[PDB]
Amino acid sequence: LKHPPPQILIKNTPVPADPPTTFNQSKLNSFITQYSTGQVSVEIEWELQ
Amino acid sequence: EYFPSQMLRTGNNFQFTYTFEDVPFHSSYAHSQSLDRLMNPLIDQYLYY
Repeated sequence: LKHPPPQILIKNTPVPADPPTTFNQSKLNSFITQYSTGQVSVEIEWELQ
Repeated sequence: EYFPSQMLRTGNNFQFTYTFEDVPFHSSYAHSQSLDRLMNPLIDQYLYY
């Protein structure tokens, strides 16, 4: 296929652990651990010969 | 005497009107900041000297 079914990207959004109370410019790399779950459905129609 | 002029006896009066051109407001106030103090006192700059 020149234009195949597109790829589907999924990610958990990062949630910071509590920051310091004096400002610091370094990017926050302290996070609350998370994961997610759900359901996914896919439906394909096929032509027969 | 080489201009036109109005002559008045004791019963006469004289008047005219005038419109000012656009001019900036006089600033009646002092600044509560100084030009070398305009920074945030809590934060570092990202530049270097």
